[PDB]
Amino acid sequence: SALGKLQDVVNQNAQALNTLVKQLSSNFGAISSVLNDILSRLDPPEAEV
Amino acid sequence: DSFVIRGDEVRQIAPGQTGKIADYNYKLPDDFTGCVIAWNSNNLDSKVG
Repeated sequence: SALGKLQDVVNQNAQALNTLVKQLSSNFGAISSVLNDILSRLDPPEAEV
Repeated sequence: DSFVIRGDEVRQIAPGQTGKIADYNYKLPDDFTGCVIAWNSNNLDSKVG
């Protein structure tokens, strides 16, 4: 643990990236987090929204 | 653009619609800009036979 500082930095960055990646699983209010399902399921006028 | 359809198919005259008329007879673009006007013509287009 002596080099904690350096390790800490790494950890922080990793967390950011991890968080970023997990944000791909969020619908953000849409009907599905999967783009292809939205494209295939709804009509273009509402799939666009 | 003038034509005649049946009432149930009036819904199909709109951007991003599917069905008989939209697929095979008259298709509007998804980004259509303009107006659609429809009125009953039973007295004019119907015949006893």
